[PDB]
Amino acid sequence: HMAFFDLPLEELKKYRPERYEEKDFDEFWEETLAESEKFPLDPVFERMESHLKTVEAYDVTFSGYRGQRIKGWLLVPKLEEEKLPCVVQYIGYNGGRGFPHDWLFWPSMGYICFVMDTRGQGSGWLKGDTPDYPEGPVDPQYPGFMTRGILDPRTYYYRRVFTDAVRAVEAAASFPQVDQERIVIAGGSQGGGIALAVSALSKKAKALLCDVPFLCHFRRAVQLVDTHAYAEITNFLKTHRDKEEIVFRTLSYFDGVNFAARAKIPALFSVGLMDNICPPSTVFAAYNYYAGPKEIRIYPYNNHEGGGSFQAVEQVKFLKKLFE
Amino acid sequence: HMAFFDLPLEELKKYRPERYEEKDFDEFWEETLAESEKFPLDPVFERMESHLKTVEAYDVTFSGYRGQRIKGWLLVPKLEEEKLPCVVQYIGYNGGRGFPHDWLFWPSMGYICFVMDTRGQGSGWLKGDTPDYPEGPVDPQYPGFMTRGILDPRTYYYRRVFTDAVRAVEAAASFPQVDQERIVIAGGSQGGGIALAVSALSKKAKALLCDVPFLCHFRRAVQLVDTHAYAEITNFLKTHRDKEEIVFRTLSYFDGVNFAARAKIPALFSVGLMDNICPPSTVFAAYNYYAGPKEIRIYPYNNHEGGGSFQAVEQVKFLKKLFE
Amino acid sequence: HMAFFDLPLEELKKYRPERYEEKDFDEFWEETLAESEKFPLDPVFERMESHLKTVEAYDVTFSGYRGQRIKGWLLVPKLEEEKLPCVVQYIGYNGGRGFPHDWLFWPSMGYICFVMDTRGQGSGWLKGDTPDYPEGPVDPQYPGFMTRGILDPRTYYYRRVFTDAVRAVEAAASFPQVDQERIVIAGGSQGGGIALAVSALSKKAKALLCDVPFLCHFRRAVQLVDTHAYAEITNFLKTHRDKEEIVFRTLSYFDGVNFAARAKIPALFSVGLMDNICPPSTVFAAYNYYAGPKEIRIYPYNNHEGGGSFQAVEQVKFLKKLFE
Amino acid sequence: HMAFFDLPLEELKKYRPERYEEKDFDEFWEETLAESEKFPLDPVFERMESHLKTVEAYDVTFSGYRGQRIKGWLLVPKLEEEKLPCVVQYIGYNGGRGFPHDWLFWPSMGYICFVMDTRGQGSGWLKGDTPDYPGPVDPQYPGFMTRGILDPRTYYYRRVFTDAVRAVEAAASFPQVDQERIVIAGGSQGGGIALAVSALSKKAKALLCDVPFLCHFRRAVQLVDTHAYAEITNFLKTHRDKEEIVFRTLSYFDGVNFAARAKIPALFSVGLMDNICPPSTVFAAYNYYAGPKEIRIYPYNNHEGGGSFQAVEQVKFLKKLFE
Amino acid sequence: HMAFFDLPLEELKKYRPERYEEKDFDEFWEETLAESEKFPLDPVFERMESHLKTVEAYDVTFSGYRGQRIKGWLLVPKLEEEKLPCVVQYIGYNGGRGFPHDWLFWPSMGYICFVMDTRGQGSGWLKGDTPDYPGPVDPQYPGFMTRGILDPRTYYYRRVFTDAVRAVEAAASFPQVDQERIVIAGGSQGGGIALAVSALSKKAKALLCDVPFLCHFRRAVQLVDTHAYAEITNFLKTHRDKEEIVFRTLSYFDGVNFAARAKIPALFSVGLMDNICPPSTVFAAYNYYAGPKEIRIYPYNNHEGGGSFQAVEQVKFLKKLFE
Amino acid sequence: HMAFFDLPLEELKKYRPERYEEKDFDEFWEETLAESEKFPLDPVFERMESHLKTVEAYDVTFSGYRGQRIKGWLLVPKLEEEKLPCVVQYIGYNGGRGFPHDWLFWPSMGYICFVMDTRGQGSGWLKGDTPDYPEGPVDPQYPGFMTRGILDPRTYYYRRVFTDAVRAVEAAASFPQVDQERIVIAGGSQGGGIALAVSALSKKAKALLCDVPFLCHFRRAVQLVDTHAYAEITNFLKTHRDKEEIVFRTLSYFDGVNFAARAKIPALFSVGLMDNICPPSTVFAAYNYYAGPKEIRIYPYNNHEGGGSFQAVEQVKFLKKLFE
Repeated sequence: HMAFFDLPLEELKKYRPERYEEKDFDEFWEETLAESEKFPLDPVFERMESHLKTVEAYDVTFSGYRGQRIKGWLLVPKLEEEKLPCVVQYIGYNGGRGFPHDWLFWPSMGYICFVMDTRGQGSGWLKGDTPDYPEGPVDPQYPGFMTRGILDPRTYYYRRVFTDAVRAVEAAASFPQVDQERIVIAGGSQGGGIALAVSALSKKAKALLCDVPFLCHFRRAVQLVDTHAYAEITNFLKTHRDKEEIVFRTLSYFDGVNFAARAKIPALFSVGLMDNICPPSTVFAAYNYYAGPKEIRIYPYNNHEGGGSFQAVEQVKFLKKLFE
Repeated sequence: HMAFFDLPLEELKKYRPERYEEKDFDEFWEETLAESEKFPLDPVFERMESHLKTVEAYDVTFSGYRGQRIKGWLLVPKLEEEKLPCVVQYIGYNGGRGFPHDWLFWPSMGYICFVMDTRGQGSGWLKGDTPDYPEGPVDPQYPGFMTRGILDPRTYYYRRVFTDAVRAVEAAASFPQVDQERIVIAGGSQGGGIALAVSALSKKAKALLCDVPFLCHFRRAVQLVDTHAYAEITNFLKTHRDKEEIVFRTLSYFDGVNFAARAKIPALFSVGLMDNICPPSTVFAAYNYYAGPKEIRIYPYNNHEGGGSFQAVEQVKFLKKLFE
Repeated sequence: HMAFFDLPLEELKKYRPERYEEKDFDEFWEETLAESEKFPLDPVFERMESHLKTVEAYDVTFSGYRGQRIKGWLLVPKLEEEKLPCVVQYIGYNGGRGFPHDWLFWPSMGYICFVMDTRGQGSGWLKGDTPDYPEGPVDPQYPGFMTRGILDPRTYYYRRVFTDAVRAVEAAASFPQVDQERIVIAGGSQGGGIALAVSALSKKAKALLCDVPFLCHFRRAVQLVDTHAYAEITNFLKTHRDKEEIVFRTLSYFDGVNFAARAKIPALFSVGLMDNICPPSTVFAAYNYYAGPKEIRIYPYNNHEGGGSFQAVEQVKFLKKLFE
Repeated sequence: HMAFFDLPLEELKKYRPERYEEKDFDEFWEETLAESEKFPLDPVFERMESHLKTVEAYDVTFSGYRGQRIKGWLLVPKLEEEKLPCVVQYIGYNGGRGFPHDWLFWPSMGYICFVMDTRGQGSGWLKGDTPDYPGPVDPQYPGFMTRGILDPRTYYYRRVFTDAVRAVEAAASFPQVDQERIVIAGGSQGGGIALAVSALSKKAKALLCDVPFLCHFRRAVQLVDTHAYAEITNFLKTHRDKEEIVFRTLSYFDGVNFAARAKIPALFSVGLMDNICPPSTVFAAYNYYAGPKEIRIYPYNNHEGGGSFQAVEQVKFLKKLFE
Repeated sequence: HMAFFDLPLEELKKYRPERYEEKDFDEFWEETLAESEKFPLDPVFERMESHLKTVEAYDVTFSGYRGQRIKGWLLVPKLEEEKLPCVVQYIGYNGGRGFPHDWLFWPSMGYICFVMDTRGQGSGWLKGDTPDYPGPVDPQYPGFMTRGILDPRTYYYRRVFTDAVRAVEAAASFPQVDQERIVIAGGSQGGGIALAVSALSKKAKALLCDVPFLCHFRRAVQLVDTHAYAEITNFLKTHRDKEEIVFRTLSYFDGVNFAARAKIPALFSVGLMDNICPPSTVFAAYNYYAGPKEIRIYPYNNHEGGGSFQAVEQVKFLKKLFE
Repeated sequence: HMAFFDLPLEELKKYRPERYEEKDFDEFWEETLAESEKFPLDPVFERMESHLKTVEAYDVTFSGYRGQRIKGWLLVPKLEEEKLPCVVQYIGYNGGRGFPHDWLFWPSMGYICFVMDTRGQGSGWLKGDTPDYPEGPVDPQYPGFMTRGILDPRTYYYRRVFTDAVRAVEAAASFPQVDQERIVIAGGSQGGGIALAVSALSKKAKALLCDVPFLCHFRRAVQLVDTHAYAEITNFLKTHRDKEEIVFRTLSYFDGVNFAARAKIPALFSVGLMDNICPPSTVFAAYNYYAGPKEIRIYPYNNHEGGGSFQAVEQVKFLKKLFE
């Protein structure tokens, strides 16, 4: 009966709520990253036979969380350029790296594209080839990835994904043709959440493209969203009624809002005001706290599609100006 | 509640219902095509500023039904070969030509891609720029395009679309770099039904790619599909109960099954056995009557997405073999 | 899920959001009507062979927008009196004039009933016989009537409907048995939106019955209504992201709230507090701006059905009191 | 999700499933009717102060099942002819007699109209004014379909059908009604009631039976998981020991069994996409209907059936009949 | 579409809306209870052939509203003790007493359990064996919420609540039952009934009231558009002239008005995402409740509430209470 | 929407479809169980202070798949008898062992009840305490447990669950009050499928109670079930369109139909004819191949609840007659 709505826009634009994060947030990520950096990155780019004619495609492997071997694609447009800018692409929920030809946009716009495959997913809308590896026993969980290892940040699924994602930018920077002054991190929804994390943790990203981000402002999310991936957390709490405080404590280490406050690189965001998967309150919480130079494209009538192909042109224009 | 099912695969493969067409079907089409040929084609290819680097994008204009000026895109991949193969791409229901960057797949595979905008639509999932023109009065209709002018094949919406589509192949052929002998016609859903009509009506098409085709086997479509575009016809009939014979007479001139019976060019079909928008029994009816060399890729667990990216690979492989 | 709610009643009674119209609102309508008044009304009544026994039914034809010939029914109850009061009845979305026996209420209560057919609709719940005529090209649109010609008030569908509707009152006035001092204009939903326009624009209407009106407070309507006809507008904007400003500019010329502010005749309104098709805030916006003498029947537990048969009795008592 | 469908039309036309009734079917209805006939009909027609002008409206009270007083409307078109034909009108599920102006069709077409109000319902889409009277009111699923279902003697439709038979007798007592030109009419529940009356009353000259409910219960519960028929299923989901008894009871009220007994001319209608009153259930009754018959088939309509188009067909059917 | 939400917890904790009851609320309940006290209780505990081994099961019958015979179960755990505490269990909407094995929790915790069957229901999720007995059964919407709603004297929950008060007396009459530790319990409709009993019974020692239904009817119909509260709204949708009567009738059965008068210790529970019994309705009742009281709040649960976590909470609550 | 239906009862009673299994089905299970038997069972029963007064409750730990430590409850009713019969209870999808008081039925009927916790689940409707331990990498999967490790039977999740279940009987049997001639294995839905496997694989089970069983006749299940856990398989196949043969090859090793053919102990089955989660054709396929002495209770009008409390009485009666 009731159509979805959130704070009106004048309120979203001022929405800077009290952040929740433990005092050891930076230390958790420092130690996480240091432990994973002990295993050699060992990036492998295997040229592959392909029907593509305008783009050269590579099969990628590199070491992410605790040396575990993560797949990707590297798509190189055939241009007369000794160096090229690069977009590192992160993938939406239940997706995976698919085929090289699923990622033609950035190469077609003259960018090398590094597509990071997502550990353990790749079965919902686009196939994937990378397994997850638990940090110990695989605890009781609700179906999906949002509650996997949620009783402890050290065991949580996104600790491993975010580490992979940081390592992904280092791997892309190792490709000789990549212009290390123009490496972009990009993503929509889950991709956007991952990218926000990478924007805070990476030593190599120079700009962020963050669309309709997921993994932002969890306590407000579960209040508004009864479908889709945020509802996995609620469903877990319905059964583990004694685990509320622990669950939100775990999630605080992974929250896009806490990452946005640490991020320094320039960013383009987008938000759909009728998006009931990633509510605009959650998106604006992150955007407003984002500490680098930033703009946001606001799509008042769109749901989780956001700006779609209009936003893609905005991203191209944004980056051309940033890097000219 | 009950999962969508159609006839079993064993039966689908032999499904060949009794066709129905009026005596003047070919004359209706000859006459329509001859009248539109009286206006100069006047194909215009104006290079526009996409931001594409691997492709050059032309804003296309050409004369379709009764000299009405139709929009499109022509995407040329950056390769030297003086005569390149070409895919003429027709668009799904409620879509339009969008941006040039929405159609990068065929260009990236080495093919010039001619994307035809769909008159009067372009407002549902991808934007469009081409108006429709009625013959005269815009008769009472149900919301949508399926019942626009349905009381007479002469006034019927798809008369105009299908004529535009045939003319589109002539426009693609006029581009200097297009190889006249390697022009493919392609589409999914509405695009599939248009391509199927064109496969019978054009003398310039060399091969057909027809995915999960719409506009096929109307009588059975409406018995199975209570949502999406086929339901428009049913809803018109629920009110205009006196018009059953007239409505189905009109639709017989635009039925993919009837065009398939006349089509002689090599084709690759795809079908999803759980497709409840374009039921496998309507697709198989068209496919089993298709008079040219033919194969069909069957996706037994997919809905209207059909083969998705797997099917695109199958199309590339199919055309490479055919052109050797 | 969340059950439908809008502003509470104490807030609804006081709701007068800031109006938006262009500086040429009045001139647009003066020139519209003056252009159509150049064509003779030519009201034509023809007695129908009917099975009806308590009513004389006539087929109606009259000149509406730019002389286009609009169908109607005139139902005269077989009574003593020399002159009778008259109800001009406008029809809901996807309806049409149907059969004479579809409109028995008002004749049975002793009122001549003029039923205006709705151009180009008549295919959803009750048949119609009147075509629409576009100005020129039929622009890209979303399925339905809400976005037909929406990029320009001069081309917008409701320009033609509202003009038809003003001309309908003249047509009714030309039946000699009609008491011109007691011409009422009535409708529900789309009918109520049409009637609201006519209450501002007609010189012959003596009273308004406006039930659960549609075409009111468009900005708020699209926030609250994601099903049904208001969401046609939203779906159009989701795709045509560059046209927001233009779309709402056009709709301002047709919004009941703006007409209500100009209307002087006595009116009875009705509203359902749980109506999620025509939200009570949109109805109250128009009611509260209505500048003639006015009452409103409020139905707290009804959805879009409103007061139904109870409300029909209320209208009978209201008009009787008004005219005594 | 799979879209609703039933048997194809070529099979629906040939669908004559094996009937099931108890051996005391006719005895049950004879005793029921005789028992209720022992109380006086005592029809009361009270002219109302109405806003209507083309129609004289009467508040009706008459004795139905076991002397119980049942409301109604009598609507009389203001015409010359001294004796007028009459349509007895029965109402859809969760409806009631509503207002006089809700029933203008038949008077407008020159027929006196008797609207029988429906005991205990009158709260879903149109209001009613007549209560039910049960005995103990056994455990039931919400609604009217399982009210007293463990015994035909206590079953809710025993009382409705008896009211409906008596309604025809009440209509025939009105002076301006031509007692030899009375018709029985109904849609959905109304159609199921009228089909009972077609078998049980000797007074009606014809049956108008649209998208009839209360037909072929066994089949109806296989196909209908929402709406009134599902009440029966839900009752059986819980009372897993009462299957035989529930269906035994329903056989006394099944339109298929009444159809087999009915001799008067009939115009039926069916929607081939009706998921409320499925076409297999309607055709089962239509195919056993023993009198002269025809069915208007609406292949794309759901439960609305032929709507106004069917109303026209009814006017022409009765016009030819009463010439 | 959108996720369910009510007032945030901070506001819920001080939500005390202005109560509405008629001047004669207490008088209405005294007459009701006195009229029913003129019939003998006549509790019958017939020992059953049961497969149970840790529990002795009785088939119960007692006199509820106006001497009408209400069914029940009594479950006695086999323990070395002569006087045992008791839980009088009331049942959720469309349920009934089912089998004795459906109610093993309280006996397994050492309590005698008196399960009261719910008149005229027992057909939706668990079978029942007890009929309702109304007079005329007025037009109503399908279900129990609008049965006899035009007069508190005829309203269905007059008879259920009287039954429920009388059930406590029947439990107390069982010789093993320790009369100083009689607890009244239920969830949803059960909790609504138990809350009435907490005001009307002189025999109850403690209240267990989970996710209570029958609370704050005005706001309930504003938030709840499916399930039992929506029966009222649908009745009102059609009976547009009866809004005032309907809500006047309802004020006599509203747990908010009972809570205001209840004195015995209570444990409530609430689901903050409960769209069937919204937390605003539950807290209105909790906040007005005049006895010593605690509430378990489950922020992420819907109508299931605390489920098995809550059962634990209850056992501890009563252990600490009776020690 | 079509109400759920399957084959009529006359057909269900004779439904014995052609079985599919690999030639190494027995060898796979023998090797699986032999490897897990190398680890000490080490069944731990800890008296666990509950408020239960008619029942003694024990916290249970035992070695399941590859020595992994599985939780459970042991509920012993306080009776005088020195030996008691035992029901080993397995749990439905997304459940876990919960609290001891969630399982009072069988103890109340004088049976010791051994409730096995379900590895990695315990988060949907009843909480669990036991983690899963993967066979190395956790492959790309669809959310849930149905496709966890589905590309190889050695890695498939239900390999570990079934092994655990077999060992559970060994654990229950080890308890001194348990009469080893009266060890029953029982479950509904997922529990019923687990029990079915255990009836073929346990050498200590004396009787099977098998209600509305899941994990049966996977091919047919996915043709009929589009929501709930069977649809996890379908969604995985929608994306992994090259894995169809491998997926079903893997599932044949865990299919209740194949275990049923090998099970010798007396069984009581139950089935709901309108069960759209575990369709009656899938259940009858298992029952019709079941090789021990067997009966089935058929509930024509029930959905997934089956016989509910009615069936629980049938079970008690069945076991009483069985054990003399």
